Amino acid sequence: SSEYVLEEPTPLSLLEYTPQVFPTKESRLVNFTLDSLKKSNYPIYRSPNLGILKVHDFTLNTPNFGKYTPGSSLIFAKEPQLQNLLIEEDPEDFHRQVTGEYQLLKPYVKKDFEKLTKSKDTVSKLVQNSQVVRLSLQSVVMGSEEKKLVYDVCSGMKPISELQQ
Amino acid sequence: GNPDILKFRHLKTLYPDIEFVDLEEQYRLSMVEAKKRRGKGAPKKMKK
Amino acid sequence: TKLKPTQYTQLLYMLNKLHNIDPQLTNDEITSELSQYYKKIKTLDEFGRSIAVGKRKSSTAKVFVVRGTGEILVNGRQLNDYFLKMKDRESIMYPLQVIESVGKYNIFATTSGGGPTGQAESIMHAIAKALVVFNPLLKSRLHKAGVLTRDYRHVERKKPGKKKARKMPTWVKR
Amino acid sequence: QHYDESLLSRYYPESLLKSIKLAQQTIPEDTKFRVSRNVEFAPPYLDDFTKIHPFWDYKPGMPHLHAQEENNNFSIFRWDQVQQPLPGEGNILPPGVSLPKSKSADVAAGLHKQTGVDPDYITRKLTMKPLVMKRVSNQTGKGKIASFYALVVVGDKNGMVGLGEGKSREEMSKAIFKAHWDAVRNLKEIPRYENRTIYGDIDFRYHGVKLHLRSAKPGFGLRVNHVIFEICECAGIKDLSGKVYKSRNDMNIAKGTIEAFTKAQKTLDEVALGRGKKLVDVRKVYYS
Amino acid sequence: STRPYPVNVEAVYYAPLKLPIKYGDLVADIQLRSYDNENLDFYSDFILRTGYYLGIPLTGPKPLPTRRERWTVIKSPFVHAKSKENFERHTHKRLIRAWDTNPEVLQMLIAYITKHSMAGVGMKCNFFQRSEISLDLGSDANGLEKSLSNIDELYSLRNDDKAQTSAVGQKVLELLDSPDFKKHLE
Amino acid sequence: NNMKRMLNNNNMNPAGANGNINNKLQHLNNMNNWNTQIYNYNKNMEIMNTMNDKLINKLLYKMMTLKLNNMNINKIIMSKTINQHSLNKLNIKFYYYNNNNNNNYYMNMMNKLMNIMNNNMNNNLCNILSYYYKKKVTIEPIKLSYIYLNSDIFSKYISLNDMDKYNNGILTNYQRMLNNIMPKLNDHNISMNYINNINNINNNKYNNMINLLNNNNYIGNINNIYNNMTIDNIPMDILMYKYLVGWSIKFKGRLSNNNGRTSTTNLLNGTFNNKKYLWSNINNNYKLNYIPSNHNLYNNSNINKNGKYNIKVKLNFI
Amino acid sequence: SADLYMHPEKWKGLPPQRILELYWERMARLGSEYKPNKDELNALLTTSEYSNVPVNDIKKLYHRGEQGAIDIKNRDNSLRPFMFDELPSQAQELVAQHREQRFYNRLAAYELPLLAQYRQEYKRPSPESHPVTYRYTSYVGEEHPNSRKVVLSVKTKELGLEEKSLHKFRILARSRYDHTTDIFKMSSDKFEHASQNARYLHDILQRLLAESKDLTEDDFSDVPLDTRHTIAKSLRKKKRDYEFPEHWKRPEDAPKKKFDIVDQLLSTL
RNA sequence: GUUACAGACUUAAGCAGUGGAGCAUGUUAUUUAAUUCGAUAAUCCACGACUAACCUUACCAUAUUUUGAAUAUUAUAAUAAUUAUAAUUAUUAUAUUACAGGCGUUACAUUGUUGUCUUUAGUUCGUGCUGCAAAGUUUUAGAUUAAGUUCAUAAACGAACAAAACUCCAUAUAUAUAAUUUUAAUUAUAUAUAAUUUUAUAUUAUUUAAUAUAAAGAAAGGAAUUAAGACAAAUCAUAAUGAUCCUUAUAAUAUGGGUAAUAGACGUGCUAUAAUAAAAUGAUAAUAAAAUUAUAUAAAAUAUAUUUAAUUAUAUUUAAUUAA
Ligand SMILES: [Mg+2]
Ligand SMILES: [Mg+2]
Ligand SMILES: [Mg+2]
Ligand SMILES: [Mg+2]
Ligand SMILES: [Mg+2]
Ligand SMILES: [Mg+2]
Ligand SMILES: [Mg+2]
Ligand SMILES: [Mg+2]
Ligand SMILES: [Mg+2]
Ligand SMILES: [Mg+2]
Ligand SMILES: [Mg+2]
Ligand SMILES: [Mg+2]
Ligand SMILES: [Mg+2]
Ligand SMILES: [Mg+2]
Ligand SMILES: [Mg+2]
Ligand SMILES: [Mg+2]
Ligand SMILES: [Mg+2]
Ligand SMILES: [Mg+2]
Ligand SMILES: [Mg+2]
Ligand SMILES: [Mg+2]
Ligand SMILES: [Mg+2]
Ligand SMILES: [Mg+2]
Ligand SMILES: [Mg+2]
Ligand SMILES: [Mg+2]
Ligand SMILES: [Mg+2]
Ligand SMILES: [Mg+2]
Repeated sequence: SSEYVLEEPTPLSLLEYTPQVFPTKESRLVNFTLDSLKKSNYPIYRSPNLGILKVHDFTLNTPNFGKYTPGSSLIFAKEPQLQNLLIEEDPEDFHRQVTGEYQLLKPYVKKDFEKLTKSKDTVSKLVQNSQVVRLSLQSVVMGSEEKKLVYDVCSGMKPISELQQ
Repeated sequence: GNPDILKFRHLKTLYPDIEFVDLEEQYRLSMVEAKKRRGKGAPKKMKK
Repeated sequence: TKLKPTQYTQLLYMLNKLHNIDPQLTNDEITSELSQYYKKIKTLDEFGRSIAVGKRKSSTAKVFVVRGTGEILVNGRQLNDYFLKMKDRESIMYPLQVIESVGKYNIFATTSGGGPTGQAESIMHAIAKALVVFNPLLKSRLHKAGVLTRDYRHVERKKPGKKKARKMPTWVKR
Repeated sequence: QHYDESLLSRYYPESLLKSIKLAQQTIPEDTKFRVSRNVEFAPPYLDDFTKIHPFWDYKPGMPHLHAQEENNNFSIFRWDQVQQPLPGEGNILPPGVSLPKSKSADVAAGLHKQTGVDPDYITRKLTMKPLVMKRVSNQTGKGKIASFYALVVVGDKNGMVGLGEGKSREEMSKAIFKAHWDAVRNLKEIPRYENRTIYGDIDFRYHGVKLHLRSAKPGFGLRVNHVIFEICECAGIKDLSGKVYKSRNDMNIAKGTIEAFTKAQKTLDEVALGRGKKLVDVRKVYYS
Repeated sequence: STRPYPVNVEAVYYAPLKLPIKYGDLVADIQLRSYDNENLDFYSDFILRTGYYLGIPLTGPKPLPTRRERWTVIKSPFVHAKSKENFERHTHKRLIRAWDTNPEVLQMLIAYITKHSMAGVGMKCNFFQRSEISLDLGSDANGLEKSLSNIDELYSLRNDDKAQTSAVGQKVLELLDSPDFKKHLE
Repeated sequence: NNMKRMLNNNNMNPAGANGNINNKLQHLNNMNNWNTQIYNYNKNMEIMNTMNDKLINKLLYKMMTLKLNNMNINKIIMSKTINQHSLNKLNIKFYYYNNNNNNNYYMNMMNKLMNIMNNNMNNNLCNILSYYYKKKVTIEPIKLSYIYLNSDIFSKYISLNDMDKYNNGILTNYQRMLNNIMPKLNDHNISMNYINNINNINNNKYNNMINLLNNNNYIGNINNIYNNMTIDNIPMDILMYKYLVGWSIKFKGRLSNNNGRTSTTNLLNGTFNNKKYLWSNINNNYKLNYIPSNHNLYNNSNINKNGKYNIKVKLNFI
Repeated sequence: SADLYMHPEKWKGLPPQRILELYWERMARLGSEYKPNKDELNALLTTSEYSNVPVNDIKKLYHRGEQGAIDIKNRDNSLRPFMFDELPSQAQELVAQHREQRFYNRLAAYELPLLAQYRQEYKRPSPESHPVTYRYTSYVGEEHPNSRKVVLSVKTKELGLEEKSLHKFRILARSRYDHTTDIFKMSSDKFEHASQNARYLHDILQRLLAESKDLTEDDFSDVPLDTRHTIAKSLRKKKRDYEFPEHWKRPEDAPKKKFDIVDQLLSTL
């Protein structure tokens, strides 16, 4: 039995709730910023850490949270406050998301192959193989450096031993 | 599943104030105690 | 809950007899006592044809029946080309054959789903409904013939333990 | 219906006035407004939603889905009592119900309904006594089905006495209640000389039991089988001698003795009337 | 009874209004999936209502066909395989389609929808962007600056009269404003 | 004829007369048959979410029992949680039971536990859950004053707390108490009254429509359509399930010290048929297509010295 | 202010109930990290006249929580009979649904009209200038791997090409170009993000256009349009190409307008 | 190892099969280092097992692990997060016992669940009444229904778990929605209404009930639900738990083998034994439904088998869509 306190809707209140994939350029930047904040482990989806609780300031977002292979139990690392908090905000990620920049690998030229192997037909075959690999690896999603390494291995520019590390 | 999930161990870490009781564990302990009492406890493990 | 059928029948008898009193001689009191115990049309289109949708099994047949000289077109092709079995054609004809109006009505059938015999049956069903609009007095006759009844016969599902709907796997007493 | 701003302000609060104005601007005057049959967005009663209800809307400080508050702020720090109690009238009692020695009172009330008997009398003046308290069973296809059998003399201690038996598959308390009920239904005025003993030396057979009950001089107590004694205590007999022969089946004793009292006895006055004679009591005349 | 119930209340009580479609430029379609109806239909109705307030011509809950994921199982834990039980799961699907809206309004709508979402209902959005054939991401810094200005215009506090505010959104805006963010590309 | 057409167009009301619908106070949402109220387009993710939810339930159960310096062990009974997965946020919720103005000045163990769920600024349980789901979580406890309003709680409580009353055999007093929870409500009468009330409401709305009326199907203003219809009158009468009509509780297993064999012991009260569906427009519906809506069945299986046993409970709710 | 519980020094002049509420808040917020205060104690003592508790007793309770209460001082009342003052589980669920409905009605009434402030008229990009349609998809609550999928789609006649170049473009497209509807579309899922994929698609389109406009020692005038994929697709689908014969129509047999006199009388406007 | 009736896929017709043949699969027996364990009358035998190469697996041979998967107790030390070079916490490491673990044994210790009697019509409780009483009546004269199902008659009157009904699928109609390019509007899906159908004329038996006829209707099925008790029916190999036994072994990991062995026997199937029946062919591609496709569905097209090509099978390479 009381009056309805009408808090007015605003674009700012509906920020965060904006679609992660929306055509607009303005929206893309915002989405990127949100992603960067999430990566930093900003209090989104949760109440913030301020200078009130001192001991129990725990977090679960450690370097390998929901993962098995790193041998540990649940690690309650202390969170920073809202002050003294850094944001990652990397350039490569920005390039990927905001603009539509992609690496595409590099096609291996015939000259490089000639450096190692002698015969011409064999070199041409190796080049063809490398080309075949390239398109497949572009299609697949793995990781910038790892994918490149794999591509090199497939080509024969690097040996098999470099994978097993 | 997600291996990092909250357990009873943590429910002491997060909330020390509340003296929780894990019932299944307590039951197991009681059973062990009973076994010890009536000469049906586990034999001592070999080391070598 | 204590009301019995016999009691109800008696009550009805009592009311009916009272009601039967010649309306001119009836009283106000009697009528007051009895007071307690009381209590879309299809047409042709712009172009003068009667649309009707019939169904059987999985089949559905939307059929445009029109007053022009009796020719058939099933699903955008000739009747003998579509329905190879003469039985299906005979079935289709039957609504026009119970009436003396095969040759009177042009029919443009459009079927979908099911197999051929079921499709033909659905078309027939649709045609009967279409005919009913042209002359409502024949509706009873069509119903009697057994064309206005939607044939419900629906394929029974395979039940778990059974092989087919009813076909069970062999029993073994020993 | 497009109302003026001042009128709206008079009936509606200052927060929603702007929203109302906006709604008026957006939605035209010429509007059809269809009735959505296949889905109902709004409630089945009229309500201007300006006032938040205590029970029928969400509690403001409490957390839930559709909270519309921050993760920190939830004004609800005591969970001992219930958060949203029932609106208007506190109860949800149906029509014709009420909220919750007592057993005896309930019995008396039930008797008053069924047979017009005075409840207050039943509660106070009548006092009961169990005579037999069997557990009893029937061999059913399900199995052996046990049943608690009671047999309970009730009696105002002024010659008004009744026997009653009762039975329940559920525990013996219910069986005893039933026996008590039966006893009060079967209350019976026994005749007795000087309000203390039977008139003559009676000798009565009820089925197996052969009863013999002698009258007694005043002061000489109840000197009889325990069932008989129990019945006499309730029925107001102070003085009695007697002995049971043949069967001594407790139930049949209890049934037989009340029958003997009601039937085998003749009051002196009745005898006098029948015979047409004076029938004096010599002791009374003497004055002891 | 001398109690003026204004038009918004009336609209709530009746079925939801729909604005007409000027041009068939399907901007976005929103599919709503759920494992039941009652919540889903309500949610769709709410979406329609909010879409009305905005200029956009949302069509309406076109029911796409329900799925049926069946699974059979022997009832017993051991043998009795002649007795078997079925199980089913119906993915109920409804379609909304927005027809004429400047992207920002559409975004706002979608954001509003996801804010006050209901329990059982999942959602998917297909947005459509009618772009020209030839494009250029060369004249970059100026275009970034323009985008930032547009964002600032969008998220400006007109009158702080106890309006709805978000901390994360404010932070995002601050980040967008910063010199470091401007630097990123070059 | 026009007036009749207009009425037909607008003819809707709460179901339950003899143009009507089951309102949200007259039946359960089928979403409230399942415990993980979710749809996701990627089914792997949905599966992962429901696993998480199940794991959280166990954690909550574990939390629910407290200790007070090894003096008192107050076992708060909780229902099975129901997890509401909106696009924005999860909301976990459960019903719970706990067994002069002196306690305004110290926090009870139960109170502390409840505070932990949402109120501890950084430290709270909801915050920690949010990491597993990647969305804001809200745990809402709901207190039940009686043991027998929720079926799960009733069964659970009997399994955990009242061991001594049935371990040898069901004590007589305890059995009597179980029998006489409710006051033997004439369920037929209540259902009939409810139906009559619904009819009266329908008549009232119809009467109002007639009064308004004295190609477009718009009637008068809202105030005049819903003339006598208010929050005070209608909602509580329309509210479907309110009255525990009948209930059955079964104890089963090795609940006999002398005997080696098992013992099925059943307590039955009232009725499990509903007479609101028998003679009216409102129809019965089936939860997971096999449990009559009004019913709610549950069991909970505590281990004894002798071995395993369980306690089925089944309530009717008119 | 909101941050009031944190400062126990400030609240002595408040009413007793308010003080109690603040105390409860303080206890809640720092559950395990609670540490008693003198000012807070004094406030609690001052409040004591509100709820009937003596001054020593309140202090004792403050010092020792539940243990103190126990020292100051029960029967099991689990199956105590129903006093008709609390709804069951199903009932409570129905109530909650009704609360939700009411909330949504309120939102519709007073927040959606507010939302109409943020309203813009449609600013149409013309089909002549903007023929291509990059459709993006987004799954709201989930993180689907199809959110990266972007689909370009254009009518080939709407592209700025000469006739020879258009044919060459169509030939290059192969399966991507449908011929019944003059539409060429293609989707990319190769890259991590949606924007990347869109950019890649755009680059492909540009490359295709460049190839079409070359004509230097490569015309493709004498390679007919391969329409096998389209006919296969058509076969897979069904067709309803047939129509009612136009010469079978009978406008004369159609139902004529029946004269309604009362309706005519009514129509005075 | 009894009486009397009534019932249906019980029997009788009828249609197609099994029993003969070969193969598949399960079982038995025997074999084997191991052929893992259970199910084994109806109520086992393509059953547990909706796929045994490795895995799964539990079995066997040979190797090698010994606080091991947990929880708690007690100590040393190292790294990372947080704060304003110290400290608080969280973890890890090495140990330290209680133990952990056990598809080991007993469903004749249990749970839950299931099979059969069983969609069979039974199973009980109040208040009253009868009998000294255990008990009986209610819950049945006689009939009827699919039916403790309605009639009727009756010391009974009500009430419960079953039955029926509400439920789901399918059907008919109406309304709503779908800018009829996600179209199939001949549709899909929410919400209703509809029937356990109604009415009347007659002909037999006693106001009704079966047959027939007629006029009114789209009006005709399937699924789920299988009570109480019983069978110490099945399951400790889904899982859990009691008791009991193993603890450098009955626990744990790898490499291979086995579960696929074959005299006879037993079920279930598959393919057959040719002309009321088999094979080639049939591109303005004769006519379906239901369901699956981000641990993917793979179109067109090229190449080889194959002198044309089609067919069928692979390879080449991924167009389209994560889906009316
Ligand atoms: Mg008697
Ligand atoms: Mg036969
Ligand atoms: Mg043979
Ligand atoms: Mg054979
Ligand atoms: Mg075997
Ligand atoms: Mg066995
Ligand atoms: Mg079989
Ligand atoms: Mg192995
Ligand atoms: Mg083993
Ligand atoms: Mg053990
Ligand atoms: Mg069992
Ligand atoms: Mg019988
Ligand atoms: Mg009997
Ligand atoms: Mg179409
Ligand atoms: Mg049934
Ligand atoms: Mg049974
Ligand atoms: Mg057994
Ligand atoms: Mg056995
Ligand atoms: Mg065991
Ligand atoms: Mg075994
Ligand atoms: Mg096990
Ligand atoms: Mg071993
Ligand atoms: Mg085998
Ligand atoms: Mg042949
Ligand atoms: Mg063909
Ligand atoms: Mg192909």
